[PDB]
Order: sequence, then C-alpha cells, then structure tokens
Amino acid sequence: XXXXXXXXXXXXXXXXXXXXVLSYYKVDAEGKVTKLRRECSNPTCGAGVFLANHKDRLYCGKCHSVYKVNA
Amino acid sequence: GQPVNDFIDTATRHVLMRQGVLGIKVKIMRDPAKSRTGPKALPDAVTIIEPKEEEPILAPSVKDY
RNA sequence: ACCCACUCGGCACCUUACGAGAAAUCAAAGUCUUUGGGUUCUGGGGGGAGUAUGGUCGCAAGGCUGAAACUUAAAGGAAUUGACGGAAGGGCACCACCAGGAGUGGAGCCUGCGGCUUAAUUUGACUCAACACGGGGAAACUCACCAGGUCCAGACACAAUAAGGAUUGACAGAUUGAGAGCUCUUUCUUGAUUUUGUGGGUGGUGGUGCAUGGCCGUUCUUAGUUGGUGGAGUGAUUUGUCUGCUUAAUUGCGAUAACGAACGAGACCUUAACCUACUAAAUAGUGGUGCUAGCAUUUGCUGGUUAUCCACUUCUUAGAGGGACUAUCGGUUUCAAGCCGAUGGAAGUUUGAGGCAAUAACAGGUCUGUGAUGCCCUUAGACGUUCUGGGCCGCACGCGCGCUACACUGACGGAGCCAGCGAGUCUAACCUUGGCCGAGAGGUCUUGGUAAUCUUGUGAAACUCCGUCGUGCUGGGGAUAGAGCAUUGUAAUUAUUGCUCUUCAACGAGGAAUUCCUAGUAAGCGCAAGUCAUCAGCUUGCGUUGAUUACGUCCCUGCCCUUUGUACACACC
Ligand SMILES: [Mg+2]
Ligand SMILES: [Mg+2]
Ligand SMILES: [Mg+2]
Ligand SMILES: [Mg+2]
Ligand SMILES: [Mg+2]
Ligand SMILES: [Mg+2]
Ligand SMILES: [Mg+2]
Ligand SMILES: [Mg+2]
Ligand SMILES: [Mg+2]
Ligand SMILES: [Mg+2]
Ligand SMILES: [Mg+2]
Ligand SMILES: [Mg+2]
Ligand SMILES: [Mg+2]
Ligand SMILES: [Mg+2]
Ligand SMILES: [Mg+2]
Ligand SMILES: [Mg+2]
Ligand SMILES: [Mg+2]
Ligand SMILES: [Mg+2]
Ligand SMILES: [Mg+2]
Ligand SMILES: [Mg+2]
Ligand SMILES: [Mg+2]
Ligand SMILES: [Mg+2]
Ligand SMILES: [Mg+2]
Ligand SMILES: [Mg+2]
Ligand SMILES: [Mg+2]
Ligand SMILES: [Mg+2]
Ligand SMILES: [Mg+2]
Ligand SMILES: [Mg+2]
Ligand SMILES: [Mg+2]
Ligand SMILES: [Mg+2]
Ligand SMILES: [Mg+2]
Ligand SMILES: [Mg+2]
Ligand SMILES: [Mg+2]
Ligand SMILES: [Mg+2]
Ligand SMILES: [Mg+2]
Ligand SMILES: [Mg+2]
Ligand SMILES: [Mg+2]
Ligand SMILES: [Mg+2]
Ligand SMILES: [Mg+2]
Ligand SMILES: [Mg+2]
Ligand SMILES: [Mg+2]
Ligand SMILES: [Mg+2]
Ligand SMILES: [Mg+2]
Ligand SMILES: [Mg+2]
Ligand SMILES: [Mg+2]
Ligand SMILES: [Mg+2]
Ligand SMILES: [Mg+2]
Ligand SMILES: [Mg+2]
Ligand SMILES: [Mg+2]
Ligand SMILES: [Mg+2]
Ligand SMILES: [Mg+2]
Ligand SMILES: [Mg+2]
Ligand SMILES: [Mg+2]
Ligand SMILES: [Mg+2]
Ligand SMILES: [Mg+2]
Ligand SMILES: [Mg+2]
Ligand SMILES: [Mg+2]
Ligand SMILES: [Zn+2]
Repeated sequence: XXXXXXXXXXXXXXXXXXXXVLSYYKVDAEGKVTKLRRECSNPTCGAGVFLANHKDRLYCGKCHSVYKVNA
Repeated sequence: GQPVNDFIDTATRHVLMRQGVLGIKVKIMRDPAKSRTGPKALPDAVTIIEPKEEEPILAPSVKDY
C-alpha cells in the first residue's frame, strides 16, 4: 500500500486524576459535621452532589454538565 | 421448456468446509403420470388406443324388442 | 497376327480366410503348448554408443571387428478415442456477402476508455465475448481516493489495578473547520458497567476470480448426447449416430448389420392476432326513454345530464371454450420426406415475437451484491467507523457509444389534432385535475386517487392545413459566453435542473475505413418505466408515420462438419 509517515506527536487520553477525595466536609470537636462546598438545587441531583469551585464558576458535575449556579 | 416448470424441482446449496466451499446442486424429476393437479404426461406423449379384433360377417338379420 | 481350351514356369493384382498375429495385416507372416523336414545368420530393457581400446584394410575420407564404468523405469510397437493443424471436400448466417436502406468514420456538444495532470483525480473490465458496461445519471451521502478531526461498536477467558475508588461524564476558557471536554487548565461528577496486559476474537469496497460457492457471459443465430437387444473387435472401441435428399433442427425420407428408444431440437409455456357463439359488468360501453341547450324547423341535426328508469354485450374487460392441421386444388421432387404456386382463410416465413433449454468446455467476468466463503493482510498513530472539506467532472491530445445539424420532402408562425406500454400518498406528503396570480419558469388556494373509479381520452411527437421567409453560413445551425429570474436540496462556487433577453462558432453530406437491417420490418417520431430530493443526450419497453431492396450465393469474413496427419492427451498457451 504505502505504510506510515508522521510529522510526529501522538495524541494521549485522560486519567480521572487521583485524589483520596471526599475529605471535603468538616466535623468539629465531637461530633458535629458541616459541609464544605455547596450542593445542587436540581431535582435530579438530590443535594448529595456538589458544585465544583472554579472562578465565577460554581458547577454541577452530576448534571453531566447541566447548569451554572454562580455565587 | 414448460415441462421444466411442471416436473423438475432444483436446489442449490453452499456447503462451507475447512478448505473452501462446495456447491451442491440437486435436481429431481417427478413421475408426471402421478401429476395429480396439472398435466398427467409430457407434451411429447402420444398414446394410440388399441383397436380390437373383429369377428365380422354374419349375413344381415335383425333383433326385435 | 488374331480368338477359345489346356499346361509348365514368370512379374503382379483380385476375393476369401479353414489358419496366424499385439494389432496393422499375412497364400505366408499358414500347416506352433496337439510345441521337431534341412540348414545359415542376428537379437535378449533404455541410454552410455557403434563411443573407448587393440587388431586389420585404406592415399585419404573411412570400412570390418568392437567393449566397460556409469546412468536410468521405462524407452518401444500396433490400434482407440479425443484435441489440434499455416492439408483436402463439403455445408450454415445480413453479429457473412449479394441487391439495397439508414448510417457511423468529417463538425459542435454529450457520454465511457486511454493518456497527461493531480493532495487525490477510488476501481474493475481491453478482439468478437472491455469503452451509455459494473444497472456506474458521484454536489453531502453513495465512496472505495485525498487534507485533516472523533469513536470502539476491542465478544469472551485469565491476570493486574482497585472501594481509601476499576472507571465515566462536563459547564467556561484555551484549543478547533466546528456549540468535539480531541487535548489542556480548573475540580465536580460517576461506582466496578470499565481500564492495562496477554490469549482470543471482531470488522474491513484490503489482497488473491490463478484458492472457492453462487450467479453470469462465451462456444451456440449451435445440433448435439446416451443406453437396451442384435452385428464387428482379444481389447480400449465400433455399428446404431450413414453416400444422398430434405429441414430452422441427429427435422425427416431414404439407404442400410441393424432394430427399437430416451436427454437435447420439437412438444410445452407466455404475449400478439380471429369468434354478432358461452358466462357477465355504475370501476367498460352501446341503443330507448325521460330532464334539457343550440341550429332548423316538416320529421331532423349536434350536445348536456356516474343513476331518472328500461333493455342490450357489437365495441372494452377476462374466464371457459372453439380455431390451423402448411387445409383444398395443382405443379415439382427418387413421385419419399419435402418444396413451390393458386384458392379459401383472423391467421399458412417454426403463424409473428419471446420464455424454458442437454453433454462438454474457459484458469471469460464477479471476493466491489450478499452476515456466501478458504487463505493472506490489517485491527486503536485502524485498511473498523463516523464527522468537516476536496476528489471521481481535473485538460496539449489518441479511441468508442451517442445527441443535434448542414435546410426549401425545410425552419418559423398560426390552426388542425391522433397513441400504446407504465406509475402513483400510511401511519405519509406520491400521481395531481380544477380556480386565481405570473411573459416564462413557477407560485397559491382548493381538489380527485391506495386506482378499469382520480391524474388520464396521459388532446405525445413526427404528421395535416393556411400563412411568413426565398437560397443568401439565410429566418439553416445553435456551440461558446454575458446579464437577470425561479425550482430540488442542510448545501448549487467547479456554474443540478427550469425560464428570459443577448452573444450566433464549427458544420455547404463528411478520406481510409466500418456498424445495422428483410415487413407493420428499416428509418423517422415521440411517450412511460428504471435510476430519481434535484439531474437522460443512457437503458428497458411502448405505440404513431411507414418505404426502397433480396427471398439468392459461397466472393469476403466467421463457424460447424467429414476425410486426413500427429511424437500432442496439462491436449498447439
Ligand atoms: Mg469532593
Ligand atoms: Mg422447446
Ligand atoms: Mg479378420
Ligand atoms: Mg487361413
Ligand atoms: Mg492362387
Ligand atoms: Mg540391451
Ligand atoms: Mg561413454
Ligand atoms: Mg588401433
Ligand atoms: Mg581403424
Ligand atoms: Mg594412392
Ligand atoms: Mg560391428
Ligand atoms: Mg573402432
Ligand atoms: Mg544397464
Ligand atoms: Mg488418431
Ligand atoms: Mg452490400
Ligand atoms: Mg456509405
Ligand atoms: Mg478502490
Ligand atoms: Mg460472438
Ligand atoms: Mg465524506
Ligand atoms: Mg463519539
Ligand atoms: Mg485484548
Ligand atoms: Mg492478538
Ligand atoms: Mg466485505
Ligand atoms: Mg475464472
Ligand atoms: Mg467461479
Ligand atoms: Mg485482478
Ligand atoms: Mg438471421
Ligand atoms: Mg457421425
Ligand atoms: Mg455413441
Ligand atoms: Mg437450432
Ligand atoms: Mg314530422
Ligand atoms: Mg319534430
Ligand atoms: Mg363481446
Ligand atoms: Mg389469399
Ligand atoms: Mg404462439
Ligand atoms: Mg460474488
Ligand atoms: Mg475478503
Ligand atoms: Mg448490490
Ligand atoms: Mg447467497
Ligand atoms: Mg480496509
Ligand atoms: Mg466516472
Ligand atoms: Mg477506447
Ligand atoms: Mg455498448
Ligand atoms: Mg409546424
Ligand atoms: Mg411578472
Ligand atoms: Mg385526499
Ligand atoms: Mg388510452
Ligand atoms: Mg453557408
Ligand atoms: Mg433556428
Ligand atoms: Mg457547483
Ligand atoms: Mg472539479
Ligand atoms: Mg444565422
Ligand atoms: Mg450523407
Ligand atoms: Mg447528479
Ligand atoms: Mg425519466
Ligand atoms: Mg447508465
Ligand atoms: Mg504418417
Ligand atoms: Zn445539578
């Protein structure tokens, strides 16, 4: 046929990063628990799901993307 | 010809083997005498009914009833 | 000299074959396993090789005598059946010719093929039997090619990672052709579905039609193939299956060691023709009647009225029948099969035209129709797939099929005005009448039809008639090109198609060559169907108008058949 070429640089993938995560939540001196990061007022996401903290940006990942709550 | 439609069944079948494939081709010609619902013979066939020896003569005479 | 009969001994031929032989053949090649008349010579698988060597003869060239090593499974004879020939004799045919028709080959464009060009211009096929072919009319798709971007739709098994998360997704920005979380930033989400690895799969319009199936084309517009009992032969085989005649035909007659048969041809089937006979019909139509228009008026003539009723089946439809068997008569022939002419006939060229179609062959074409398939390749930086964009249309030019022309048997313009084969919309937008608007293309409002019901009598085109033009590249011809308007489509640029104005090329009948054709045929002419969102200069069918010329032959070509040769049989590649 022909075989091969490449001006180079192959494309990669993704990782789902790492993170021992949900440390986010904080409980005081025995044993009251206060949530850090605020949750979602979409009926689909019964307020377990949180909003990621960027800039302007607070965002529901559970809603696969859906919705832009901003505080 | 037409008798083909009437009297022969055919089938082709592809038989897939380890090496390649073979073609089986079967042809059956059925007794037309037995036809049942169609023509009982080939268009070819021409039977003559076989007469009968006659013992003629017997000078006139007539029967009455 | 000549004729007849006989007889010795010659050169030969004929027919037989009791007899011989592996056969071809042989009055010897007979009198041979029932093996002996006399005698002489030579051979003992093929090659090596009539070679080496010695002897001998010769002027020479050479003659006579004449080994082995080694190699090798056959070489060889006769006959049989095939195949094949640049041998001979016959035949068949408008993919041959004769007599001719209409052309192509010259021109413009259309369209395939080569070639060149190209990022790519995807590819198969190259005499008939490749090139308007792959149903191949490609804007996306199709699509295979090119520039680039996603995705896994990587079954299953084992192992590994790993609930402290195996893995999944994404808002905005960056990026990107892109409102692709492709990747990146950032940091939520998801929860054992995946990820990684090996093994194994899977897809592929990737390769192989020289690995296959199936299908198809070609031989073939052909006429050939086989078995029973008999005859011949040791046998493979042959005769039957043939000199002739005849047919479209191994179709028949006839001849005959053959007789009588089967596949194939024929029969059969389909379609086109004929039925005042049969059965019928508001989804076909006719006559009467009513309701009614117009013109004459003296009855009349020409229409309207899917039901106002009555009757019919000529025309239309499709079931069942009938019909033709080359009939009658006559010529001709071996007085056979047949062929010819005349009359009759709807029909007498296999009635016309098709469908089916034996045995065998080809390295014909097709792996790019198939979830038909072997093997090879490839498989996540994919040859899987999808998305964006380009390409198959690229243009010094060679070849093929075509369309339109060169005008006056014509173009233009009024007017006349007649087909047949088709096809059309359900969970959808197909065939479209009618009304309006619009120069046109088209638009818009309604409408009938899943159909013998509506489109549609598809009022098709050639054609007919009355005019204009008047032989002038002319008002023949309409290539090329400019501007504008609409239609299909998400998309029209490289211009899908349609319309209007304008531009007005070559082409003045086409060299060598070459295609096709015998009656409703040729040629002219349109239409419907396929393809189809849109696009026919293509195909497949259809009807309309409708001739000239053969009704013969073997000259060309092609092919079948005998006879003949063969050292071929994988068969003259
Ligand atoms: Mg968190
Ligand atoms: Mg037949
Ligand atoms: Mg003999
Ligand atoms: Mg003898
Ligand atoms: Mg004698
Ligand atoms: Mg020897
Ligand atoms: Mg030697
Ligand atoms: Mg010597
Ligand atoms: Mg010597
Ligand atoms: Mg001398
Ligand atoms: Mg010697
Ligand atoms: Mg010697
Ligand atoms: Mg030897
Ligand atoms: Mg021979
Ligand atoms: Mg001629
Ligand atoms: Mg000519
Ligand atoms: Mg290709
Ligand atoms: Mg041919
Ligand atoms: Mg594409
Ligand atoms: Mg995707
Ligand atoms: Mg794997
Ligand atoms: Mg593997
Ligand atoms: Mg495939
Ligand atoms: Mg082949
Ligand atoms: Mg094949
Ligand atoms: Mg090939
Ligand atoms: Mg012919
Ligand atoms: Mg013969
Ligand atoms: Mg035979
Ligand atoms: Mg024939
Ligand atoms: Mg009157
Ligand atoms: Mg009156
Ligand atoms: Mg009738
Ligand atoms: Mg007559
Ligand atoms: Mg017929
Ligand atoms: Mg195939
Ligand atoms: Mg394959
Ligand atoms: Mg296909
Ligand atoms: Mg199949
Ligand atoms: Mg591939
Ligand atoms: Mg093309
Ligand atoms: Mg060519
Ligand atoms: Mg052609
Ligand atoms: Mg006219
Ligand atoms: Mg207007
Ligand atoms: Mg309707
Ligand atoms: Mg009609
Ligand atoms: Mg002129
Ligand atoms: Mg003109
Ligand atoms: Mg364009
Ligand atoms: Mg282009
Ligand atoms: Mg002019
Ligand atoms: Mg001419
Ligand atoms: Mg197109
Ligand atoms: Mg069409
Ligand atoms: Mg085509
Ligand atoms: Mg010889
Ligand atoms: Zn949410």
